[PDB]
Amino acid sequence: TASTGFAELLKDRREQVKMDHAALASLLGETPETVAAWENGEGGELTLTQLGRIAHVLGTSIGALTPPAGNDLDDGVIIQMPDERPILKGVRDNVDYYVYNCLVRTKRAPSLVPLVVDVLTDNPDDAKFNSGHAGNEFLFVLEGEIHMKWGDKENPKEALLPTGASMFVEEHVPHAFTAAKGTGSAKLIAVNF
Amino acid sequence: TASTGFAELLKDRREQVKMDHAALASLLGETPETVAAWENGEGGELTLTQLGRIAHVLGTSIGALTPPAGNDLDDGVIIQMPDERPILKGVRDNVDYYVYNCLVRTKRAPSLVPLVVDVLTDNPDDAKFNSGHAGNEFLFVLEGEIHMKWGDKENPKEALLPTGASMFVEEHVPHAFTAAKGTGSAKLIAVNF
Amino acid sequence: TASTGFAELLKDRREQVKMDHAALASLLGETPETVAAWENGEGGELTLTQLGRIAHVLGTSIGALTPPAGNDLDDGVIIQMPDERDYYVYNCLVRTKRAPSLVPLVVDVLTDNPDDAKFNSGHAGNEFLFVLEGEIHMKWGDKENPKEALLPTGASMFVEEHVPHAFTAAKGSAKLIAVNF
Amino acid sequence: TASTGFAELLKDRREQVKMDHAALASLLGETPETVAAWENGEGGELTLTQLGRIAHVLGTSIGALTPPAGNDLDDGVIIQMPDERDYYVYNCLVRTKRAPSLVPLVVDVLTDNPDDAKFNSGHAGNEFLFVLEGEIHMKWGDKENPKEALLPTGASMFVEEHVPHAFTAAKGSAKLIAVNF
Ligand SMILES: C[C@H](O)CP(=O)(O)O
Ligand SMILES: C[C@H](O)CP(=O)(O)O
Ligand SMILES: C[C@H](O)CP(=O)(O)O
Ligand SMILES: C[C@H](O)CP(=O)(O)O
Ligand SMILES: [Co+2]
Ligand SMILES: [Co+2]
Ligand SMILES: [Co+2]
Ligand SMILES: [Co+2]
Repeated sequence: TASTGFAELLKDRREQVKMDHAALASLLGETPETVAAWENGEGGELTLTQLGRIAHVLGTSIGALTPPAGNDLDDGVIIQMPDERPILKGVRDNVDYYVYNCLVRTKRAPSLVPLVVDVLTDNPDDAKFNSGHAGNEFLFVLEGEIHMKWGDKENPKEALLPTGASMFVEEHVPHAFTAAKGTGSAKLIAVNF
Repeated sequence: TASTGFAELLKDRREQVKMDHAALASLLGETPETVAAWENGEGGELTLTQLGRIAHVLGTSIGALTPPAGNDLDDGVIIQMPDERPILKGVRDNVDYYVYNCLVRTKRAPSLVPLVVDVLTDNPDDAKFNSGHAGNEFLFVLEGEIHMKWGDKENPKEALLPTGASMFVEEHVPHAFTAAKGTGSAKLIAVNF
Repeated sequence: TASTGFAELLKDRREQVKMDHAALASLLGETPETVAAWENGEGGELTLTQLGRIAHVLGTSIGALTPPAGNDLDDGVIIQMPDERDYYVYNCLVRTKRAPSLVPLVVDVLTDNPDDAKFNSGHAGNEFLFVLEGEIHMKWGDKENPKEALLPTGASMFVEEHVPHAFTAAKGSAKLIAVNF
Repeated sequence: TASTGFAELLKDRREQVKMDHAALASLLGETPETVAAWENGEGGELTLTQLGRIAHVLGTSIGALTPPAGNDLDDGVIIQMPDERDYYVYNCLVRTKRAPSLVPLVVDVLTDNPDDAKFNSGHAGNEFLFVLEGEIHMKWGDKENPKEALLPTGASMFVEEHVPHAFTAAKGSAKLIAVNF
């Protein structure tokens, strides 16, 4: 359907710029038949580079010519059981820092990246910061006690947060977490959106 | 600042429609001085109804004339301790159904409404549905085992979800929750966004 | 109505943040009956300041509690006859609440001395232009060191949002159609 | 470049979903080195189908992994001279990648028999119009039972997105400026 989506979106864009197969084909160094094939779903082999030229000549982006992420929901819902959970190691400028246990996601809300994060180190003094990431993030301390740092890593804002505490971090705001000094480990829920 | 915001936004809108104090004032049955006062932050007493007429004559909405929600963050962050948590009773077409324990919120992301929801009843047979609400919702089973129902309440999709399970519910999708038959009670995290 | 839209949006928002009439009332120096009344369309007299207070305690903006501009279209269309509409003379063309940012005009440039051009501070929204008659001397960017261009009849241009600009006829009047969107 | 924008967006997305090169490679029948190469700008040869597969396993769309149209503006502006541009004759006016939806035209309506009007199926985007010359007979809505209007020179109109329409000169040619945005 990437090719099918491109077929329909290609036709539409060309129509809105008032071009006919021949008009577009010449600007691209192709034959009007080749263009017809694309609008016929035969554009599956076009390369990223060709898509760029096509987008350029059409005065728009590749995104505008490709379909949305799609629907992976069962009647508007999708669930994830506990064992289906994927795991990824979080080595911050290398030392084991977090453990990312991924929760359910969906192509209907791409920016939603929920996670159960195991905070490994318990020494605030060696907290490893972020640069800040695109997107807001809601957090909840699931277990243990967390020691959070944010803002300027050279002189950051801080907070001791026990179980049940919730937080909100605005996009691009640098942040770092560790368990409270000496408590060994902690766990929080992180929902990026 | 609602009045200050309106002052600046009023000036801007009037400018974009090419009107001068007198032009606008006449269309409104006011004096150009009165308009000047509004653009001077003296519009604090205007009623909702007057704001509507003003918006109408300006060919736009009241929202376009009022400032954004505002910033309540401390360097891009806001936290909420466990005891600061507000509680609200959830009586579904009246019988105690849920208990809403509100988590942190922010005017920088108004649609974010996180919550620890106590699912009170444990009899799926008398699950009380929603009509579906505006907005997506991410869920996580915090404790116990949940019995979820969604879609057509007359013949719904269902799922037994143990601790750790996570779910996603698309906007307007009707849904209902109860603890698993006989398990007494359950608890989940609900993040509306 | 501003009062009916506010009534439904206020109710959606309250419910959205799990607040009952009582809870909300406690935050605004009002009784739950008053709150319920607003949700019944009786909030029409609320002041801007009060609305600001209401949006605040609900953690949102006034705009989120007020209805959109509205619909002034006839089955999707709205028309304006030519009769129903010192640097410039703005002859305002058709407008609509279904697209507030659309502000089309036929502008008369009465001046023709480029060095006497007066820049605007730049404005929100993009702007398409078309030289309808005469020649135009366009200036944009920084007024102290601006880019310039001579535009003849038939010429079309686009100036991006917030980019300051100025117009005059070419040295020694001009008419153009400008469309903000 | 499409390959450089894809390189950074692909990397942001992978990191955003907590995936390392190895994890992503395992999902696309590629080695982690190949993945790292794409993030080094070497994905230029990837096919549309492959891109579709990449967006899929990353739970998003191709558009989210590809750069925006780009910037063809001169300090915020772009100009078009009058020379650089059977129902209609479209004389395309200035366009720009900073606002793809903007498609201004000077349209020549060569026909003048309203009952021979041919509706379009409606198109995305709003459209402002201005009768530049002659008289126009406008039709819109359902082609089987459409609304109609006689528009004289100077008249301006707005047709909302997806509303089907048709134009011809008044019974017994016309020229107008149309702006899609
Ligand atoms: C909790 C943290 O926000 C996890 P990160 O976004 O830094 O990977
Ligand atoms: C968990 C449920 O989603 C709580 P509701 O949105 O129905 O109030
Ligand atoms: C007049 C101002 O100086 C510029 P405009 O409002 O035409 O964009
Ligand atoms: C020509 C088509 O029939 C209508 P347009 O593309 O001018 O909107
Ligand atoms: Co983070
Ligand atoms: Co819900
Ligand atoms: Co302007
Ligand atoms: Co059209």
